[PDB]
Amino acid sequence: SSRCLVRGSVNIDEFFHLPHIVRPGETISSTGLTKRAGGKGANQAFAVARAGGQVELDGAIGDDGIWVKEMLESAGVGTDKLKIVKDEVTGRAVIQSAADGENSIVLHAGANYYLPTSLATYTHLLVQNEVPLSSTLAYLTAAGQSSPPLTSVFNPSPMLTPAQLREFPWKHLSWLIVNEGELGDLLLAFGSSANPGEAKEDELQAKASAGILELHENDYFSKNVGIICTLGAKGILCYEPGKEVGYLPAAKLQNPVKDTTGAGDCFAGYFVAGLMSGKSLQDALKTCLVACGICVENEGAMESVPTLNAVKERL
Amino acid sequence: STSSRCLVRGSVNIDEFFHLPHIVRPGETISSTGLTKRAGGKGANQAFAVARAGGQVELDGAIGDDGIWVKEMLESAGVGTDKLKIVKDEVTGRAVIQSAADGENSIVLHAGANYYLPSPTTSLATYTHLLVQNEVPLSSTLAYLTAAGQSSPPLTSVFNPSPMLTPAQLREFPWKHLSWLIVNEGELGDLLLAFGSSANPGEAKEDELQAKASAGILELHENDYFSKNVGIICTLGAKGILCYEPGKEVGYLPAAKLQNPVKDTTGAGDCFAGYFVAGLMSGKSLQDALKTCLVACGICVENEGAMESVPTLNAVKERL
Ligand SMILES: Nc1ncnc2c1ncn2[C@@H]1O[C@H](COP(=O)(O)OP(=O)(O)O)[C@@H](O)[C@H]1O
Ligand SMILES: Nc1ncnc2c1ncn2[C@@H]1O[C@H](COP(=O)(O)OP(=O)(O)O)[C@@H](O)[C@H]1O
Ligand code: NA
Ligand code: NA
Repeated sequence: SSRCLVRGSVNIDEFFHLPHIVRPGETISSTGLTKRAGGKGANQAFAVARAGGQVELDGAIGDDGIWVKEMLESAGVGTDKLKIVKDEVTGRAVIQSAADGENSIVLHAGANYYLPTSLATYTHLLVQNEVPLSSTLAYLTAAGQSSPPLTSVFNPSPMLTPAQLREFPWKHLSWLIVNEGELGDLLLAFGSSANPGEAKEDELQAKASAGILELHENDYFSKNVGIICTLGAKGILCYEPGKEVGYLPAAKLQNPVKDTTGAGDCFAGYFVAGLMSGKSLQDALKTCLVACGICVENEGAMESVPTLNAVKERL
Repeated sequence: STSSRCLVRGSVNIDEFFHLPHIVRPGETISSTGLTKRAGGKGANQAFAVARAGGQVELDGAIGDDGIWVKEMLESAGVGTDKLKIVKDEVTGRAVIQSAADGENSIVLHAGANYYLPSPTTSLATYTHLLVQNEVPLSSTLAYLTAAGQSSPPLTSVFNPSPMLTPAQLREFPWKHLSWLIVNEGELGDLLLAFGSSANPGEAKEDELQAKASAGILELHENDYFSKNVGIICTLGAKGILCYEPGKEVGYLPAAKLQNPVKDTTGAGDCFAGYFVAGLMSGKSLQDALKTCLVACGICVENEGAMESVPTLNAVKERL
């Protein structure tokens, strides 16, 4: 029976409501404060658990993050490997929400970057780039050098440097999940002329399909890595290694788009869970799209992620 | 001549210093290089410095239970905390401060318990001096000034308008009830601008700053929106201070020469305000109060942190 390990981040997002973005030398009083749990690790782990899979999160928070740990636990995330680091704070995004509409963000890595694991009980590894890359590399290498090798899924967010991308051990990767702009960052770092980030909507699907094939056949990459490219409201592109590139449209929404926050983390978590359930690849993707549809119809990051029953009720 | 006792009506903050390359610009995302969390708040900082300077002081305000370690830090320094309430289901006020490598800082305040006002709505019976800022609700600051000014005899009340009040609030402010206004050059400009002046002492060049601030003080003194009984202190950072006693000349004193490199200038203004009130409380002459303030502030900027860099009176005496 399948079990996923997420090696990734936990963030508290702090929205300070302000008349205007604070200027240098200025003291200004916020008129309200909203907190939202986040982080690519925590979001995607939450989605895996909401989709019904057994998942554990490997990372660190501060004492100020226990309420997020409890939120993950309540959703079924294993948090036994979620360490509390004294004298560090949970990763933080300090967001200034101005009445001008203009926003400004300050990111603080915090306990996500704390650097002081047997993978034998795990079948899947989920990683991103919001913890130290050495940690992600070490976990990815360990998944690939296991007997048998673990199914590993990588979401390069935030994007790695061109130097980091070219020296990345892609041979150890079962799945790469990106959006069209992140696909363009990889192709650009690998000498490609095309960047499907600046594509027009009419060209997007075809140019991103071509970018997937080109990345597959690029010397810096590996030919054994499956590639999923998410396209927001246009859907997803999927390349199974050695098959043909498939397009699936986004699920038809039953409600207005409220908020697209967490849509890609919702996809990643539901995808790993679909792999763990032994479903066909296409059926795992279909469940992702329906889950992501519910996700963009609801407010919040984690809070918007539907339960499998909710996904099945729509299906 | 009675024993001096100071009531500080003001804020307690948990300060979060995010170390950044520059102050974040609208639309930009930027990563901090480090975070320092420390006790702060204008009320707590200034009350702390009064206690360090040897004065009898009590802080009147509110924290949340997440702030009890700040309350204990104040008690250890000799700040009286019986009137620092702990409000259930409330968090201590916060300052989110961008500390740029450039040098400039930017502060976002979250009021938290600092804006707790019991319903319904205090005696000033044993107090001679009242110190107030603007990090609690203005009605509370005003009610305390009214009470200080309506005592017999009236309390010596000192005001540091931080953060700056709105133009309307400044024009209806009871300046007649104030003994001392403590400001920096930028704040001096805010009052002047709110009172119909064209003078902009903050926007002056470094070569002319002392002269432009000196005139701005004399202009503020003579303004019909202000009051002629209020003494004015304008701090000028590394350039020193300006002092104005009503009807006298504006006096300039330079900053103390440092005996160690600059480590951190945060809290120097609050260190000054607290030492100034304590100097008044001791019955020292005004020049000796200011001279002690300057030496205290020289020590302050040689050390890290806001409260923790404030020297004890004995430490200041070793330099004098
Ligand atoms: N506007 C939208 N309408 C419908 N579905 C959406 C919308 N935005 C996102 N989704 C769904 O969520 C998935 C992931 O969204 P996407 O924007 O590509 O993620 P990312 O945050 O990585 O950019 C999409 O492939 C789609 O199924
Ligand atoms: N860079 C500095 N070098 C030396 N003394 C300083 C420096 N900055 C501040 N001080 C001392 O601290 C006092 C108050 O600092 P200032 O910057 O004017 O306060 P505020 O934070 O209220 O603007 C100054 O008058 C001076 O005596
Ligand atoms: Na998108
Ligand atoms: Na200054």
